[PDB]
Amino acid sequence: MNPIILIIILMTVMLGTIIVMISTHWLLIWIGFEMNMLAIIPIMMKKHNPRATEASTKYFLTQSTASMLLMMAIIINLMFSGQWTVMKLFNPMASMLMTMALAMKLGMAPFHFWVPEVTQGIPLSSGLILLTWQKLAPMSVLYQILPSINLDLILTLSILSITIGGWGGLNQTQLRKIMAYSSIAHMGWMTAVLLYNPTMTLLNLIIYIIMTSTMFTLFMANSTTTTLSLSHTWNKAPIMTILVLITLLSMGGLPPLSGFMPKWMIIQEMTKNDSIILPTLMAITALLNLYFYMRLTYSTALTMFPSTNNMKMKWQFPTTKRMTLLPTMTVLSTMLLPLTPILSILE
Amino acid sequence: YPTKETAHWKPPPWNDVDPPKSNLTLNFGPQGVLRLVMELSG
Amino acid sequence: MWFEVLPGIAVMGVCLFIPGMATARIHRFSNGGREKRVAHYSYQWYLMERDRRVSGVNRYYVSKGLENID
Amino acid sequence: PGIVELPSLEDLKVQEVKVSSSVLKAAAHHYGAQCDKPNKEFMLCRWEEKDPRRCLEEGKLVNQCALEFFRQIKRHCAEPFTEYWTCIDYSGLQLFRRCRKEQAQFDKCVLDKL
Amino acid sequence: PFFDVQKKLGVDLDHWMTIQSAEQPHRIPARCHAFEKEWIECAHGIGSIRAEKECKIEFEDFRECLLRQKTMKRLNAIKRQRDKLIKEGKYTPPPHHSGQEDLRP
Amino acid sequence: MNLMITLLTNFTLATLLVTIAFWLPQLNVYSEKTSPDPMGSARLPFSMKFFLVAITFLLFDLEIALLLPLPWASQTTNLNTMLTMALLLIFLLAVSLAYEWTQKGLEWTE
Amino acid sequence: VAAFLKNVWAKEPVLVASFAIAGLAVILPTLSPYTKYSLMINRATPYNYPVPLRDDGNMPDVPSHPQDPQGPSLEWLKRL
Amino acid sequence: MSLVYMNIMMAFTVSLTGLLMYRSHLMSSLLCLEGMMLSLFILATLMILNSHFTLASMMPIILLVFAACEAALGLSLLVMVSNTYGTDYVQNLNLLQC
Amino acid sequence: MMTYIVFILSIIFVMGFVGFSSKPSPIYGGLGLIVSGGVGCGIVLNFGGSFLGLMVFLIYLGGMMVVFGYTTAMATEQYNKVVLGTFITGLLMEFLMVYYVLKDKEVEIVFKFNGMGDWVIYDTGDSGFFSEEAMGIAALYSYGTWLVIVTGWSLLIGVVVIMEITRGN
Amino acid sequence: MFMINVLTLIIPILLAVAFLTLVERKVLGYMQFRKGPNVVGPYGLLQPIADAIKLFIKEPLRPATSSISMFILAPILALTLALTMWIPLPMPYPLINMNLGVLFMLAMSSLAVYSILWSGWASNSKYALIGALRAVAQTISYEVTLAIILLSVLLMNGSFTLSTLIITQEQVWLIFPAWPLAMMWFISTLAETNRAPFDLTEGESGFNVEYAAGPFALFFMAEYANIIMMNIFTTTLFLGAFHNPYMPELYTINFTIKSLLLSITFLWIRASYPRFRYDQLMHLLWKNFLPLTLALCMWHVSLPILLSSIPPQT
Amino acid sequence: SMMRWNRERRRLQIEDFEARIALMPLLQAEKDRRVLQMLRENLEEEATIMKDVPGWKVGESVFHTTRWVTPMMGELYGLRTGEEILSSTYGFIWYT
Repeated sequence: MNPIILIIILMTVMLGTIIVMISTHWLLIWIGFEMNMLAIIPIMMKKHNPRATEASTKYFLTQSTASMLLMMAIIINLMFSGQWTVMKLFNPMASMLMTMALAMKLGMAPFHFWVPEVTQGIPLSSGLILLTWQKLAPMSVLYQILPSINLDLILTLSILSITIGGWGGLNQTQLRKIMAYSSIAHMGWMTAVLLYNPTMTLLNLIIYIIMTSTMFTLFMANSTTTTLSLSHTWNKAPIMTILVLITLLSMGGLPPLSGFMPKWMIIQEMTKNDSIILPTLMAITALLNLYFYMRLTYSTALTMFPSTNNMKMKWQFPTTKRMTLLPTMTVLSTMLLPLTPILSILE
Repeated sequence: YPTKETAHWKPPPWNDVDPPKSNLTLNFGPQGVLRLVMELSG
Repeated sequence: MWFEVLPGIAVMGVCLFIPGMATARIHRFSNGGREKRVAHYSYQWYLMERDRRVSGVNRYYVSKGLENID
Repeated sequence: PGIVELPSLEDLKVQEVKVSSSVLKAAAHHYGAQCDKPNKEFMLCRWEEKDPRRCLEEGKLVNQCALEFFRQIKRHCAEPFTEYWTCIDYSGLQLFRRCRKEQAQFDKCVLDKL
Repeated sequence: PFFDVQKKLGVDLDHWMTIQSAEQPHRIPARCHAFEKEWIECAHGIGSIRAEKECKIEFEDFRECLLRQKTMKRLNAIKRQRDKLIKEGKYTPPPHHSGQEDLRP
Repeated sequence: MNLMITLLTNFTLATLLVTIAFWLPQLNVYSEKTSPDPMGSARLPFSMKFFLVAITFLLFDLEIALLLPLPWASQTTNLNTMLTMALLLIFLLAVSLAYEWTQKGLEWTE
Repeated sequence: VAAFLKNVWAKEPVLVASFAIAGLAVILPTLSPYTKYSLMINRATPYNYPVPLRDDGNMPDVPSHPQDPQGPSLEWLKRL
Repeated sequence: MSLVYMNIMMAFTVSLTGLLMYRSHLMSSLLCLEGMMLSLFILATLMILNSHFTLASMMPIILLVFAACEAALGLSLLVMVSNTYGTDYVQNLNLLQC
Repeated sequence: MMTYIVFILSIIFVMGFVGFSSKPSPIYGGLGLIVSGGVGCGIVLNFGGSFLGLMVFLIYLGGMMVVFGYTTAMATEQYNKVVLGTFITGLLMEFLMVYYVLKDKEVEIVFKFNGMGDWVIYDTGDSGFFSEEAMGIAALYSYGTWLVIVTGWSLLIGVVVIMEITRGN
Repeated sequence: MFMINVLTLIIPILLAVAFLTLVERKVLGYMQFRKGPNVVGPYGLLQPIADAIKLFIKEPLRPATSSISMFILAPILALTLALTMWIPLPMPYPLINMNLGVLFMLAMSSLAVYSILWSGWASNSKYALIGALRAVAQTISYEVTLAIILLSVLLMNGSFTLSTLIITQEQVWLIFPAWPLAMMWFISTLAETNRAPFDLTEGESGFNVEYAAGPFALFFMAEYANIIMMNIFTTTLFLGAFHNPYMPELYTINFTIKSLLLSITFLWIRASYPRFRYDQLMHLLWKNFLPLTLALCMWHVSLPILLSSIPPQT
Repeated sequence: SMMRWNRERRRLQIEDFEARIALMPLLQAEKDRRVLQMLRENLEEEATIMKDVPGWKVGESVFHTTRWVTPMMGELYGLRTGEEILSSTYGFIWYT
């Protein structure tokens, strides 16, 4: 791919997301979603492998069904309201259709089946672009329509996403599938608090974006795709293993790291509304996310798996990858707890 | 945690590239006169 | 010589002159000896319906003149 | 909810202007020039009241004044107007440009007689 | 998040197409201009909760103009009762509803 | 009603002619033929060029659909904006054509 | 520059003609003094009804009759 | 609501159920998706033309063009699948189960 | 029975959908989609949308379904119970809705549907010397600057994407 | 009464295409130093009748088609879209007066390729399928250039009504301000109907070779009706005649003479040039015709604005 | 030549349009009286049909406001013949 064409395609993705974010018309939301899908399709086809083609086909079919359901919801709201302003919807059927459309777009369970599939078949940079940038626009659309969101449906989707993400990440050996199931659990966390306080949804979105960016940047820097190469990383560079141990510690919500910051705040907005069973259940389920993070830290940094003879050659060459914002994202994702009230800038 | 169902599952290749798993041939008959056997590539 | 191709062109010209003449004569016959009214917009159709409703025959082509007023 | 207030059939009765569309289009410009005041008053009443039932009497004035137009055509300029509206009535699109000489004769008779 | 770029920058990108009572080419009015106008001038600046609990009358009127549920329900009732009385023989259609009216103009 | 009548007349004349052409010499008595082309045994190989010109036609057809209402749009009051948007649409069409030209898109079906 | 232009006029006259026509089309409306005539021709077409205004008492510029001298004129369109 | 609204919504529903149950091919599912888009087009333009929404008449054409562009993209993906396994069967797209 | 013409057309429309929702073959599915597109163009023709109906005929049928069948001819090589079964099932439910809404004149599945004709909800006015839908589309350049910009950029990006992803290198 | 008008429209089409086959044979023969048919009838006037009766009593091929529905349906659609496409023609008054007759004709032009596609698919020979794919690609490419040229010419006209083209050409012809568009439109309509030098199936296979004598005859009738109507469309679009509302026969005779001359020009072009290659005609469209079409489209968008020459909507 | 003829065509078009806007008020008044007559006839028929049905008020508006609402086509031609309905609601669309 040409650098100019790749740059133009990336700005097209950014323009589509911005168009969804800044528009006050439903047709422009739909237009931005199609812009985003059409411009992100070739990034998944960067290597021209059969797995990339199948992943792009599955992503295309799921996004097409989601966009068509979104247009059906827009048309129903047009009929029953006579206007296009992006605000609360004026039909429960249109609200339900739009909610399941955005759940299919975000990868919420039980529409999650493409997320561990697709992320396995695409490169690491494209998977990072997916799992971080593609989740901004549907979360904005969910933010704007929360007066019409059914509570039962969104809480069912949240608990299903958290449980299925934990039980799915409990099994994998590949890193990309682990990050996919972790993403599913995290969006269950973010949507569980949406109807009570969306500022916590914004805070959890930002923290999840920083953590996923740090982990994917570490994986790109070490060129690791399975757990065994991540185990091998201890011989080549120990500082990378220390960084992935600290980041995986923070991703599990272990205090005093910054990953304790979102979910705890979420509990603080759900015991105010006298809902005690749900946050306790969600923390108990997120213990499984902590479990497979602990398994990864056991394999990587807390022990030393055996290495090979050719690794000695890799001792003679310094790394030359542009590890952009890796120290900043490592610091920001782990020592951000003593600046917890800064979330008030998102209110 | 392998079970009976996921017993034949192989690990993905390290480069994530699978093995890739023809020339068209035409026969123009005698329908002066000439029979041509042509091999094309598109 | 070259003019022996002219009977075929004459037959084709007759066959192509037939539909236009037939359409013009049918339009003049079926609309009171005048051109068929063109209703491309809703205002012209409203005018045509007003003539049909004012003729008393339920035929728009029977135009009532100044004799129909007091 | 409420009951719709509707005028009786005696309030809707008036002497109609029973002419065709080509008759009206032949004398449209002179009708606009001469019968301007009741037409403008009726249209202002319609656009301000936003209700036909509140404008009915004004509408009656139109159906009076326009009739007083056509009678003045019938008394003085019947034949050139007859020729002009027939020439307008022939064509399918009722074009003004196909009837220039009859329009000129009708306008000359109207100007020198009215 | 909804970043109001348009209101901050003063530009107009899609506000002309959001509602139905907006400025139209050749000032062509829609069939429910007045109802939606009244609903909009009610619900302006009072919030969604007060908008949905305070002028439900205007929103019901606008929805009735939009979809005409009650109008065709009343028409169904009238036509059904007319058909029943026609079958029972106690009603006949007047001549002006049969096609011999010699209408107004 | 006139257009539907004309469509039905054309359709019924077409199927009458097809039925006559397909069944009139069927009533004649003749002798049958055995069940048996240069590529009978060979499979059809895929060619990327025909699919490429098909999708190029589809995209240019969509931009043609966008460009179509210009005769109605020329009667507007914002003449500067209409002229700018029309020229921008045709310029983007030409830019797409030139970019397909430069990247060897129109090769061997030029 | 002149050698390049003669070269492309030698090899590809079609592209040269197309680019010349496109450049003329894109620079000529900004120079012709007849665009404003198009603008006020499109403005002067009466698609809608000129609904009258209620006379409050002080409107000297608006006319009272269609044939009054007040209001806009159309002699320029009649002559051009 | 009107009768044609029920018929168009039922058409959208049966095309959605046709999409969600793959039989053998992928072209058939793509055709089902374009049928869904066509039903959306018809419903939107019926609602728009019924209520005399003047400006909104610009909308369904866009609803065509964008979605039609998407259809082209889908076709290309199918061709890529046809370049790998020689057929557009959906039972060859299972390389990512492990 | 003439006054239900649009409704009658709508029946064929949903019937055509069962032509390709059962998915018999891409050629027969394309034929069913062609019939459905023509019927939908007739439906929007009966509502006054002439330009949009000819958009359906010019761009959907003659533009996009041509490419769909053209790519179909490069697959599904030439030479069931389930296809006929779901066709019969869908036809039976469709005629059940037809019979019920023609019987009691008011049904419901998700929304309340009325059993009268389509002619009731029409407008009694006249549009004047223009077609309202025609000027609504014609306002694409005068009003829809942003829509034109994003659509043109989308089509250009789509051209780039299409010729990029099928290179294979 | 209206069905009489429909029949008087559609039966002279069949008579005209039969005698167009006769006129083609005679004019083609006289241009290469020989005669056409002059033995069967007086100057060969009975030749199309003999050809029709011969073709309708020949034994049908009965090919081993994969599908019989497409095999039947392709002549159905071909003849239907050949005959339906004549109705909005203003000669000087159309059968069906429509607001968007140009768009209607363009829609049927785009829709006519399904006969080629279904004929190629229904035949069991894959070489016929390849030929049908190439013909479809050629037709849709020249459909694109036809649409752009028609858009620019109608932007000069100002409305999609086909009868307005007579009014807008009262002073001067549109071949005087739009002769490059006229030339490119003529070549595009030549390449649309698989006419020489743009036919490919005759040279080195055909898509309709597997059809019987009857269906081949019906395909021939559809193609020749398309040729005649396309010439009539070019005559109406660029070479409009003087129309008198009191004597329509003047316009009828005038445009009949002009369209006859254009059809003779089609046959004249057939007997002058060698056949194009497929990639050569793709090169002619995508690299020569399309840039000039886009440039002239920009020019005709901007020209009425800068000249105060915007035509009326009505 | 085209610019000269197009300017003349624009002048003729605005002449026709000004004739139409001169003719508008009479047609507006006629349309108002016609729709009021149709609504009155429908009201009388509803009065003589619904004398038996309990809980029915003759002429009950379906709107909470007292503002005049333009009559929907089914409210005008509800009790008329089929051919009048067809000519009123599909006469313009089906006219060639």
